[PDB]
Amino acid sequence: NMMECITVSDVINVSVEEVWKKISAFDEFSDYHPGAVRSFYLHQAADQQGSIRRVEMSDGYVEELLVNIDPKNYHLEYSILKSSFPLDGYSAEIKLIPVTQDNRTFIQWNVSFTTTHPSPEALVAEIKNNVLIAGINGLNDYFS
Ligand SMILES: [Cl-]
Ligand SMILES: [K+]
Repeated sequence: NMMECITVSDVINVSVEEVWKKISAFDEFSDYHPGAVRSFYLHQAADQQGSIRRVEMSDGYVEELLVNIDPKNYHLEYSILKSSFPLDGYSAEIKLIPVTQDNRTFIQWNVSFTTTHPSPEALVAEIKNNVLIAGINGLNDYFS
C-alpha cells in the first residue's frame, strides 16, 4: 500500500545530445541495459508521446507507455501498462542536464511504484542496483 520511491543520479562522460538521442529512442532500451535481452515497439507514435515499448528481460517482461517527453528540457516520463513483476502503479522519469566542463551529462533516474511483494525492501534494492545503476553504467559503457 505504501508508495516506494527510488532516485539514482550520476554523471556520464558523453555529451547531452548523444545521451538524449539514445534515450529518446524508446525501443532501443536493450542496446545499453545489460539486463534487457530484447526491446522493441508495440506501437510507435510520430510525436513520440503515446508510444508503447516492450522490454524483455531474463526474469520476465515489461510493457511501458511513453506518457510525456520534452526534448527542450531533456525530460522523459513513462509508466508500465503490463508486467509480469509485482509492480503496481509504476512510473519512471529521466532528466538530463548538461555538464559544460568536458561536455558530460548529468542523468537523474526516478521511479515510483506500489508492490504486493512481501519483501519490498529487497525489491527496491533490486531495482535501484540492477535496473537504475546498471542502466546508467550501461549507457556509460555503450558510449565507450
Ligand atoms: Cl516519478
Ligand atoms: K543487452
